[PDB]
Amino acid sequence: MKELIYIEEPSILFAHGQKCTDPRDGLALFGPLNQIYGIKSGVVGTQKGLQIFKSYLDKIQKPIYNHNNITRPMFPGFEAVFGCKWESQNIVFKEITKRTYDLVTLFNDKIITANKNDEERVDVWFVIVPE
Amino acid sequence: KRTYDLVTLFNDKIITANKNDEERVDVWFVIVPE
Amino acid sequence: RNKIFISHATPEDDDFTRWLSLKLIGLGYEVWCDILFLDKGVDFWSTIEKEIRENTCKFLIVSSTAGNKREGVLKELAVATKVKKHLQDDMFIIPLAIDENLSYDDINIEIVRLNAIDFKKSWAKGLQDLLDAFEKQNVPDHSKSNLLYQQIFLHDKQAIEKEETYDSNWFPIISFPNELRFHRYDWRLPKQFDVRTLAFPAIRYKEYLCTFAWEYDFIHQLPKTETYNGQESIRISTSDILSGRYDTDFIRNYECQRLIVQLINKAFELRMKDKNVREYQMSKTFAYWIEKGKLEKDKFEKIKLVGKQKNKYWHFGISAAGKLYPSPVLMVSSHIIFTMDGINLIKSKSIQHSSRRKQGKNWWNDKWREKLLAFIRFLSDDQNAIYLNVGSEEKILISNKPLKFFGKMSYVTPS
Amino acid sequence: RNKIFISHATPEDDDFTRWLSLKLIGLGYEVWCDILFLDKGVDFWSTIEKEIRENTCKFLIVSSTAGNKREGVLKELAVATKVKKHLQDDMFIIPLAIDENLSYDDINIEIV
Amino acid sequence: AQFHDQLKARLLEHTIPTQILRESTLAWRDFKNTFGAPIRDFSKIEGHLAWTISTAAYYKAGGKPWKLGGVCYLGLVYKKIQNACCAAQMFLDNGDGTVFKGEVGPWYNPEKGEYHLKPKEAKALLTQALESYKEQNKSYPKEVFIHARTRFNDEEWNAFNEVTPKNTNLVGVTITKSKPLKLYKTEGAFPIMRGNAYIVDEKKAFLWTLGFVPKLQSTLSMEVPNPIFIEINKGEAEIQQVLKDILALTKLNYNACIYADGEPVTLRFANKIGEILTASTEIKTPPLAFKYYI
Amino acid sequence: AQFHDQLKARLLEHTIPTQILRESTLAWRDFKNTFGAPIRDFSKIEGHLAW
DNA sequence: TAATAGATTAGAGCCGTTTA
RNA sequence: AAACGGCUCUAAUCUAUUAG
Ligand SMILES: [Mg+2]
Repeated sequence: MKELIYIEEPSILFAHGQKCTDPRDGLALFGPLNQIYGIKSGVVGTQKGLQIFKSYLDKIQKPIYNHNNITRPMFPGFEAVFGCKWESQNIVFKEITKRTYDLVTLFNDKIITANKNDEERVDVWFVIVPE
Repeated sequence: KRTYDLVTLFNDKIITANKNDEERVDVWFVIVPE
Repeated sequence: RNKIFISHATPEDDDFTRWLSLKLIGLGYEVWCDILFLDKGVDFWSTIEKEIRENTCKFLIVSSTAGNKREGVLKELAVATKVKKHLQDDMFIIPLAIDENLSYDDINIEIVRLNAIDFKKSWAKGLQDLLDAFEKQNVPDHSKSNLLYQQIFLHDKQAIEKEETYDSNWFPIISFPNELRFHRYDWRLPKQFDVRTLAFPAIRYKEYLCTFAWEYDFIHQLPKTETYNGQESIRISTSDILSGRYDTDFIRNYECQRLIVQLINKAFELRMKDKNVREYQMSKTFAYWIEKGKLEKDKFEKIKLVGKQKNKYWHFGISAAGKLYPSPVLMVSSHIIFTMDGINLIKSKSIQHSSRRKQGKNWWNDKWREKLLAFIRFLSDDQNAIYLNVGSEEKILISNKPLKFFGKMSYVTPS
Repeated sequence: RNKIFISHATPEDDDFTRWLSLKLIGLGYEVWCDILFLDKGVDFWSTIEKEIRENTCKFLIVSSTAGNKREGVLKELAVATKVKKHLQDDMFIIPLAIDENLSYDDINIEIV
Repeated sequence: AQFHDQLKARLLEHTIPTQILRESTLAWRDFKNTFGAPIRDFSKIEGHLAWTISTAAYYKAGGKPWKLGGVCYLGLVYKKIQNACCAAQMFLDNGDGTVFKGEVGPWYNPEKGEYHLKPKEAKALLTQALESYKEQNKSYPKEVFIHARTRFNDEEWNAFNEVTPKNTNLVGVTITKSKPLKLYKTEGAFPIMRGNAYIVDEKKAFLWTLGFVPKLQSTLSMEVPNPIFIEINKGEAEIQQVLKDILALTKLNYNACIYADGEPVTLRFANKIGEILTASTEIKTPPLAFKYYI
Repeated sequence: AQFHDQLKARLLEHTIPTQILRESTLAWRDFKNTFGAPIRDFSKIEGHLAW
């Protein structure tokens, strides 16, 4: 019989210097290390894509349950866990109305003009691709 | 040249921080010494 | 009287106080953290008096090194001592020690007798201890709060120090033929003949025939090999190859164990065609699986191997690959092979992959291990071994019991 | 650190503690008694702790029947145990059995 | 097939943290299979889906969701195009933070199937990593924890050991998945629990980076978990320390919000940024920070 | 002479909103003409300055 | 150049969502 | 491409050997 040695699971820092194992619990308990003040989301997609992103963002803002919460923890809502504003009413939306290259170029030019021309500041561009 | 090098120092600091650093910066306040 | 009071050092102990305050509020307990519940305007000292005396159930003082010398917390603690005397309730004050820079021998006398709840380096397990205490003293929604309650306790679940035994995948090779023979079939063996088609395992290496069989075994399919001088064949003991002690300009060590490895693989392939089991060509190797209806109620030794799923049939199959790095072992691999009705294999491999995933949706460690062991035992000829015909007088002996492992740390299986 | 401390029951056991204290100053030793030196209009417990763990060579515990169960004596003796651990001084804690009523068993397990 | 990675590569020149979201992901209930349940069944993991999306958004917005508790773990991956080696590095700074930048500028080995670095390319890779460590922590690392999915040849290890500075014991780790060791549990119906390490040699071992979890009361991997082979084929180091550091690296998966992954995150992020880099034309001085890639 | 112009020009390709703040502006009180009042007298305009 | 093997390695797809 | 895994398929390379 061969000995299976044990490697203890390491713990990862969180807010206030506390340590936990699962991110899904350390975040819900204490929250992330550094503070950003909010996320100005930019969305590059169709109108239906913008509506779907807005609806899911509003759903995110409120707590959402798993089917089995013991194995996979709940989500207490974005503001509860990160303490940061990511509201759906602060969206910078860029409507879109070798095929791989052209499909890339559409979103690429939209994002480049947005980040260059437009004045509204966006921290992360949520490219809501269609299906 | 001296203006070029002095600009380049703050410059490449800014690009190195915008490219490499994880933390986001909304606006970079170059505190130019006197 | 149903309310929890949390006195703390205001200037430099806010963060923990707020975290604990909202955590307790989310747990259903009523809290009176000052920086979160003290109304603006009101006489703060008189209101603190009213809360401590009239409706406070328990007093939680933080034992940070900044505290225990702060005037405000000291005054609230003195009033808490008075209410402890009045109520005659044990452990009305429940100190919390969050700071690690003070020792238990530096705590102020008012709470030195009482045992501080440990918060030094783990606020969540400290909160679990505090909530255990609250349950013990019966301190004063029905679906949402239980999740947070269980999360506090489950955040620190670990491995219990228990011994566990494991059935692994490797099967040890208990015994093997002692000699590997390179026969000199320079002209007897046809040069365009396929060595894999030999009834016995061999390879055409360096215009020799490397095999574990006798030189006269390859006669029915290779008649011209007959009347071969035994002196021409060069023989190397298998033990020297396995131990790595044998190394010659003739054959290198690594080549020699590679050769015996492929010999074992070929022996497996040529053996299972006899063992009443059909084959399925996977991308890298062959998987051997038994057809439906060939087993009594489709089970071997109380473990089923072929069954019905969504109008089609699934069969448990195995693939073998011998390796010798740690020791001479045979690694097995488990698969599900899918058929229309247990007799006809599915040609399309996308359907095969989808059906394999579907059958593996609900199969788990007990099922996988029991089915692998049952299949290996079914292939076995005798009680504790499987015979591979590497020679008319020499056989490869594969153990029936896989390499058992054991471990000092394990878990309690959820029910 | 050069001082002698006497802990006791406050309402009942005053005569012996006062007598022992006054004899001790008469001999020259410094004393701190809660009914003699604890000044009016101070934080009595805070000063008690400061005297226990700042200026105290010895800590004497009068062991009357009521004094042993007394909460103030219990807290004072607890921090006396802590400071005894800290200073490493041997026999820093000195009990004084003054009553023939309570027996050896009756004394609380700390000072037995 | 090449939409996401090409888009990230095109956006790479002008640093723009972008997160690609499939329309079927956010609203999976609307789109079905036209004969029953939706094509993507997210009902059981909807909270997990929100966890991952929120964590990725907070990461790309410049936030640090979780850290890790003088060694530079440099995990490099080879990509088939000529072969391109792309690396991700991680270490701890003076201020206790986990510097988790990339090591980008994929070094090109012209040989078709040789997943090894030429002496010049290996020299450049290691000197870039050491210069990044020197500028970040103001001193050279004590021990660089180079690791990869491939075994290092003699020549690239000699290049690494000749480019390294003094007092820097450099160790290479080969981490391979899909190694057939399906170790089961005989008594219970629940698999081997995550964290078990099988020391099969003083330099080679099986690490169970994934398995059953006491805390989650379930298994990170469906079926029976597959251990990952950790081989210290090059360099001198203890096997137990290597396994502990691999499990430590198994926690920095910022692209997801999951307990742990089957492989060290450094390798996975290096592979992702390499796919991004090789998706489109070359980029000079690429951003080298995962918010722009994952 | 052309520090600010060159710096703002070289940041144009990689779009980065940058603000050049002279030390003599933010903390004008410290720098003094070596014989009297500070070289830039912002006392009357501090709020406006901040504005 | 082709073939026969083992050992490594890389690529893509495809399905399930981790037994309560 | 929220993501991680299990599997499936394909291809390539490095050895050694045989036929070109
Ligand atoms: Mg990502």
